[PDB]
Amino acid sequence: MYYTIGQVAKMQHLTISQIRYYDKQGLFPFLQRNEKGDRIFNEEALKYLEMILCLKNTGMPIQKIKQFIDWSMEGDSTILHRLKLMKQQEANVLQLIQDTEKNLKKIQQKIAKY
Amino acid sequence: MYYTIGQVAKMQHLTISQIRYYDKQGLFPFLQRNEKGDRIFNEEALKYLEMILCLKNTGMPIQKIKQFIDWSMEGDSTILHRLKLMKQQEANVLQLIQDTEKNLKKIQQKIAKYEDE
Repeated sequence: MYYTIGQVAKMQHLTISQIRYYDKQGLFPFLQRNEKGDRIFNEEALKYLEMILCLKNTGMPIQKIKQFIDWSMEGDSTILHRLKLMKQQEANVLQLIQDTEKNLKKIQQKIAKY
Repeated sequence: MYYTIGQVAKMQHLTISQIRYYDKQGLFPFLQRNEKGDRIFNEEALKYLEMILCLKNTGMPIQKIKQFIDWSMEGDSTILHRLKLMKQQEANVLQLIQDTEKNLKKIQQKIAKYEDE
């Protein structure tokens, strides 16, 4: 099965415009074309999509995500580079959670004050 | 005592230009004047800055943050408005944490995977 940008957009609660914009940014070099020439996502493509959105939604710069995608398609020769990257993002995301909790507390205290 | 835009930037680990952006966006209507005529931060101005940053760091749109500031300036006649805004943000931040935990799970699974070898 090869899913279309429209189906992917539906799956992700995103618009066709957003997905096309990411495509435009060079984030989907792994897309292929079906018999109709439509740019489609195979199972693997969707998994890459999940991570792309994950990294994007956790503050990783586009250029860095593209770098991650490039390494993934290069093969296990970059497995160490990628592991490093993910470990770094885990560390970054744990900090995000920590900082967001700190902000939640300020918000809640303000609510108490009111 | 007051503090300069520059000192506040250092304390808030902000760049001089970042704070000026918030200024242009009209988020510091509460800034005072020193004997010279410069605009500075007193203790209350800083408390407002911390919230501005808190709301901005949690994704609140700039226009709503300004709306929060303007309401705070109007006095306790907007207490219900402000209370409401915070309650919605709290709800938004709770969702944000859950969404982030979900993302953390995806990154961790990828880590487990990479440790194939």
